Amino acid sequence: VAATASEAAPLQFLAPYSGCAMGEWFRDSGRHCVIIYDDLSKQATAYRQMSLLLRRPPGREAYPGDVFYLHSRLLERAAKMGDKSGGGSLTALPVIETQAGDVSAYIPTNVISITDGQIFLETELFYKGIRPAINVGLSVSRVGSAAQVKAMKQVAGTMKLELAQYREVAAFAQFGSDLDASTRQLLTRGTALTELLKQRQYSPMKNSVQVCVLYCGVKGYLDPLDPKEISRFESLFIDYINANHQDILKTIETEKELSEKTEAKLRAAVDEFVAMNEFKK
Amino acid sequence: DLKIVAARMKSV
Amino acid sequence: MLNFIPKRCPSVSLLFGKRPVQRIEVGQARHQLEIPVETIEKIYEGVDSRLEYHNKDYNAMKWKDFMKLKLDAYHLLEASQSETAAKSALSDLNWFSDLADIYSGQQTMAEMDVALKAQGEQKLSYPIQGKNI
Amino acid sequence: GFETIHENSIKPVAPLSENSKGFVEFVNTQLEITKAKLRNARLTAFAHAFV
Amino acid sequence: MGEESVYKQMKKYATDTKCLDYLSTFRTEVEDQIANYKVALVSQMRRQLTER
Amino acid sequence: AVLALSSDKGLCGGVNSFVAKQARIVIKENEMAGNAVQVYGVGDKIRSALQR
Amino acid sequence: SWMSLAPFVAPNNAAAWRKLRDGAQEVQTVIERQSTPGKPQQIDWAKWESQIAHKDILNCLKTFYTNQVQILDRALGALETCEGAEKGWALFDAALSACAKSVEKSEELLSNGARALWVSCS
Amino acid sequence: SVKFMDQKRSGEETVYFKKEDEALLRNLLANHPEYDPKYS
Repeated sequence: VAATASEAAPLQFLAPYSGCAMGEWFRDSGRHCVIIYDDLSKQATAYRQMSLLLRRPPGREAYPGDVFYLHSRLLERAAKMGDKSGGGSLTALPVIETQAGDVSAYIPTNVISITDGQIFLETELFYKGIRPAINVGLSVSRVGSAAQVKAMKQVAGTMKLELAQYREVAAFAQFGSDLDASTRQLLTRGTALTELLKQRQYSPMKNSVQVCVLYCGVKGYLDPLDPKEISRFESLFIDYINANHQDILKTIETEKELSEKTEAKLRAAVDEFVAMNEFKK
Repeated sequence: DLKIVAARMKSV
Repeated sequence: MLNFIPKRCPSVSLLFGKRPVQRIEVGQARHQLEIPVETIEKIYEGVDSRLEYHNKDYNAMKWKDFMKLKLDAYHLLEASQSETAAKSALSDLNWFSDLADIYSGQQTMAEMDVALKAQGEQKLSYPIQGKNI
Repeated sequence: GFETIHENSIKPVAPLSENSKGFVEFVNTQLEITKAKLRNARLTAFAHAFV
Repeated sequence: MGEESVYKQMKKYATDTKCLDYLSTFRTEVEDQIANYKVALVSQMRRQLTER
Repeated sequence: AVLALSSDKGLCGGVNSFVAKQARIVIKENEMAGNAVQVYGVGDKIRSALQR
Repeated sequence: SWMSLAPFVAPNNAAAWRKLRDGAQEVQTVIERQSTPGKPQQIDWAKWESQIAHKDILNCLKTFYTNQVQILDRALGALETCEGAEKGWALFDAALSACAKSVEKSEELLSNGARALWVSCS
Repeated sequence: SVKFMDQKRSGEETVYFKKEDEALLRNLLANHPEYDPKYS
């Protein structure tokens, strides 16, 4: 649904409601859907424009006061219906561009205050080498583990804990002090995970493959390895398990958990892989 | 902004 | 180890072959190990009865068999000490190629015993402009 | 919009070791003896639809 | 130390007898996986015809 | 054997910097002729300076 | 059970094994796929005879369809009840004999080790 | 400067008191055996 800049203000103002209208067919008809509003601030720009050319009086930042009732109408149409209304769903993934990282503004504040989570993105992390540049401290999801597979819960709890510790300690660590091994292990594992969570553009991965990779990263098959080598460790392991161990992936996709059998099989596969391959450490 | 400059002045 | 095999007479080793298994404690941790009595009885074919030591309660094996046994022990030990040791005690396996070849052969033979049946092709009915239309 | 099997989608065997040659050859020979036959039983039909 | 080393290395190689039992199944299985392969090929051809 | 004296706290200006500089000079001068060098130190700063 | 025969492979006998493995994987990816839904296609000509106005080539096309489906189900029920394969099953039996001989001598080795432990402990 | 100071402080305190907690965990059960489940 393209409401571009040459397209008039009312079309830019109507496009997200049109998208929600197209998605309510799925939501009501027992099907599922996802809707991505891109440049949700241009909607508010267009509403400001309309009200100011209709001589309506402004508020703060020259916006009207009905911006909350502009976004609430729109985002309250996303919903998960019951088993009597079909069982459908409409997920929402709004997008917002801040200026100088100022999230103390009006529109960012409203939309953060009316959403079930946040995914912050930073330029410091985008240029340091972390791509996607997601800050996992500020980023949250109130739903959380309930929207997560058990196989992914098992790994991601430990991952979040380790990354919290690493984020706490790394700033002090970077000053050239000399630390014990219990802390050097924290730094090593945090660097490994930070180098694991990087991804190329238009290169998404399945859930089972994410599970396997984060297993390799969490059980310590990347701590001694060099940080710069993980970008090829990842791809070689992906190719290996996609070629010779699709059955493990199918089992994870079906059962949606990690039994001890799959645990042992995955560990054996990783051991075979490290045997067959060689890296800088 | 203001909060940034005030916090910086306090810290310094 | 020594070349001192206990006599299996009951006056010396009470209850040798009353059951089909032997047991031993191994090492400082004294790990348990169970051994078949037939595997053990293989030794008493090499045992020499002229020689009897230690109150005439232990016989001696023949040196050939005893040293074969020692060499097997030594080989296992040095394999344990080395890192490039074989992961198995099997020799060069060379029958994976034949298995692959017969698998591909059966696959192809099925694929081309299908299309003998699935292409009887009695006749066809092609629509042709001017005649069939 | 008819769907006829493309015989050439079948693939013959790749030899690996010498001991298999006495099987592989009998396979590939019979495969040709089926491929040409099938070809004929195809094109005869294709002709006898058009007389 | 010698007893322990020999014991653990024999534990390492205790698994080497299961190679033979696995090989025996091969002839029993593939002569069933082929009869349950020709069927699927037939149905593949049917599906492709219908879709066309 | 090169005994390098240094501190354990920071904010000491560049005294440990100059110490480690002279030590690097001495080591690179004495390892050319073939004299095998060993390094003793006092303080964590010299360690952090010459580890890598 | 023969799928758990991996670790007894060597790098000289690796590619062959992988070939075999991928072959079987291909086969199973065929079979499960073409037996999971069963038969959801089952086209119904009552719809298309009405929705189409020509009804002159549609008839011959349907005739072709039912003429091919007859021979398909025929071949199916015919196969649903030699010598060309024994020439490889002999290779298989030779391989089995070699494997049994290798297992035999390895068991001899481990038996000698157990005998050594028994002698030492006694 | 703000996040800089805060994170440096947090890391230093964490390390220091991690060491101290390790030491106290070493020397606890001796000086307080009434908690030690070895005697229970």
